[PDB]
Amino acid sequence: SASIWVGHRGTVRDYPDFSPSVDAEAIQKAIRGIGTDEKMLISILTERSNAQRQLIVKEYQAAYGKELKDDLKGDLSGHFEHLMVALVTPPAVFDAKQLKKSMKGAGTNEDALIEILTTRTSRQMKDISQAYYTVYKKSLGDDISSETSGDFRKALLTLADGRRDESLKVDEHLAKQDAQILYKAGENRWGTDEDKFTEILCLRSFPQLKLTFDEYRNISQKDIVDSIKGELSGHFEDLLLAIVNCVRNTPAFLAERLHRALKGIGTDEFTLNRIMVSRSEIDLLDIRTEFKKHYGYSLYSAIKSDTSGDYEITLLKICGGDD
Ligand SMILES: [Ca+2]
Ligand SMILES: [Ca+2]
Ligand SMILES: [Ca+2]
Ligand SMILES: [Ca+2]
Ligand SMILES: [Ca+2]
Repeated sequence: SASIWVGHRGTVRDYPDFSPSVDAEAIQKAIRGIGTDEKMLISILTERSNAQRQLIVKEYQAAYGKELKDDLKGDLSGHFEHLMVALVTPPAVFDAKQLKKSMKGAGTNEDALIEILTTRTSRQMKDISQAYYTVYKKSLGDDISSETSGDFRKALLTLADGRRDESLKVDEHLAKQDAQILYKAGENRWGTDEDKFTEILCLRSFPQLKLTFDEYRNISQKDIVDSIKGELSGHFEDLLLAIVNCVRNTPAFLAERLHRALKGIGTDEFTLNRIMVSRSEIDLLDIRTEFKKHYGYSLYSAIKSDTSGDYEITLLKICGGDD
């Protein structure tokens, strides 16, 4: 058992000298009474992996009959609070909540839905579905079904099932047939067979899709991206382009979401928090590399320019270093 939630390029790793008891006691002393030692909280939680944080949570419950997340919510405020609670939340539960949050109210955050459902693996998606049910007592699919529609809805429902092929094997025969199908379902006909785009881009493994995009280019003499932009529109178009970019370079896709979250008028702290926390033990190092390659400046400096206080320090600790 390797964590489906832990990858090879994260910025946060297991603290080797970890002691749950010592950490829980330190956290308790830090929030206990008037004031809060935010510095102590930062020092500990950003320097422990999520798995260790879960052990601290368990220990804190045992020793104080208190839920660590509730004490954090009672003492902390703002972005710093949200970030800190995010850090102590199990990964599948964090994603499930982010998903609920993106569908909550009169509006839907299509970009957040796209981001999460396209970057999570089938295994993580199965975990997220289970967590969603546990926390909401409703399936993710039911919620998606009700807050979206059209082709966008159908593609999100296919991804939420976590049925994408996980095999390591590829089928050149299959890649050619699929590339022919995509060609025939789009460019080669008036209108588009949207369902066929959804089926192939959502159920074939990433490796398989990379072959299919090569064959497609051969058949059509155009990139799959060109076809998608010409045949589709709206959120559906955005979702399929997201799938293509993730197949080719997931860290660059996420580097781009971070970039938009930090630029313009007003930082999108929720996108920032989500990406920083959820990819910290997976590929934040690669996201850093891509961000710098694409924008010319490191993620570390982007954080430093648009954020401040304890919130900034925590993000910088998660970030891990400059590039
Ligand atoms: Ca306090
Ligand atoms: Ca809504
Ligand atoms: Ca067409
Ligand atoms: Ca159609
Ligand atoms: Ca278009």
